Amino acid sequence: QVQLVQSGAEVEKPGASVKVSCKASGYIFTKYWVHWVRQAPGQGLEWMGMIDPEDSSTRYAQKFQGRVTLTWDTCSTTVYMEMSSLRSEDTAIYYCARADRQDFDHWGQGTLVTVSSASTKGPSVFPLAPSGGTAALGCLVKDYFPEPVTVSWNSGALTSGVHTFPAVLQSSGLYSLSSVVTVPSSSLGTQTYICNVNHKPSNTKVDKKVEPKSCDK
Amino acid sequence: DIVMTQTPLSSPVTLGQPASISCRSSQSLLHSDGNTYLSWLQQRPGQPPRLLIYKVSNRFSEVPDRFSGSGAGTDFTLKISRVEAEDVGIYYCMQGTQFPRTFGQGTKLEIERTVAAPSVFIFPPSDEQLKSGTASVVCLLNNFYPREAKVQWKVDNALQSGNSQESVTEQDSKDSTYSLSSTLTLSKADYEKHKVYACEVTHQGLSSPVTKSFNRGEC
Repeated sequence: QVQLVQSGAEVEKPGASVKVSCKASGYIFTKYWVHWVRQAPGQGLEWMGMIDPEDSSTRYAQKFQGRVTLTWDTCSTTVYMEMSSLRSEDTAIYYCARADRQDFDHWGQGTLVTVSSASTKGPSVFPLAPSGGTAALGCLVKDYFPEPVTVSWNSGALTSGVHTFPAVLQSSGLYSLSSVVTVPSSSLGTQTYICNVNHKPSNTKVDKKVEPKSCDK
Repeated sequence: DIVMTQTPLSSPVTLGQPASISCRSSQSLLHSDGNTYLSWLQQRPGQPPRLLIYKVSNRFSEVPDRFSGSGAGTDFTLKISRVEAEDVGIYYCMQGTQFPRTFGQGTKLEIERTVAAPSVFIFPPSDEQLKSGTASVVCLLNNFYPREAKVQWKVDNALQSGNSQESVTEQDSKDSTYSLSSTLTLSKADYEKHKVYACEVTHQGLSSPVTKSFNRGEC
């Protein structure tokens, strides 16, 4: 029941700062150091620093000293990572992780931080309508910036057979992705299928019902 | 700063077959306190890393005994006795003997399984999107193996070029297949001067290329 749950995705211009939260639950918080490590897109893992909630002492890697600040808020049992003077090279997924006797035994889900001067744009969401076998349906999430978007189905009740594809960067500089699921065709007229799309940078939240296209004239 | 170096795997691993991943440090990871702080983490696609092995050879709670770790000093090995579908991902070693904490560059484990033909589905643009002046046509290739696959769009049997983009998922952690989506983008204008929209798929599990198609404005 150790959990670490991080805040949602961020996007900031070069020169700005960001502050990411890591909510801890389910253990004696003062007894374990919490670490931060980041991962640029298709890259490896880079250690940033750590904080002891017992006394709020910190230690940073040299390359982040003076730019990263870790704090511990005991009443909300939350660690915060703030980093200033952001650079393109700071685009990365930022993780918090609990250490136990130096080993990183529990990791948060990661927070994507994008450093960009491009304009934020929320997506449009369009149905991919299904056409004794299997049927495919989905949602098209078109024309957004920056990453990421999340797509769940039936508010998380439907997970089997879901495929949410990597976003493609269009020539417009905006992303588009599709999320599909395969279901029994016999469920089509009876079971309701809804894709829940979230694009935190633009505060876009869309729930789209996806039904067979009516051939009624 | 201690540098950790991993060795890449030279080929995918067949389901059921053993795998070994190696990691070396630029100096000994033996701490003065007597511990050797070498751990192994696995990162499955889209997920955070998860701890598998700590202090060279100890299995973290709930890690199956098919995983084991060995080594000493500067040379370490993670071993999977029989690789399972859920083992796909990237494996990282990390040292915790000195600050800064440092990681190896990762070793990618891909799964080799039997050929699987894709199920193919074509989706017309929605009416809502057409109102906006653009038509996206989507072709879905579902659960296939191996990854190599060719998708060719045809409009009134004319081969399309330069107006589609595709995306492929990471290898599935349950059946070790891939899925692929291809999007053909036309203006409402260009879309509405043609009738037959086809997606033709070539892949090793298809005896001959498979085409899925629709006619604009038909049931």
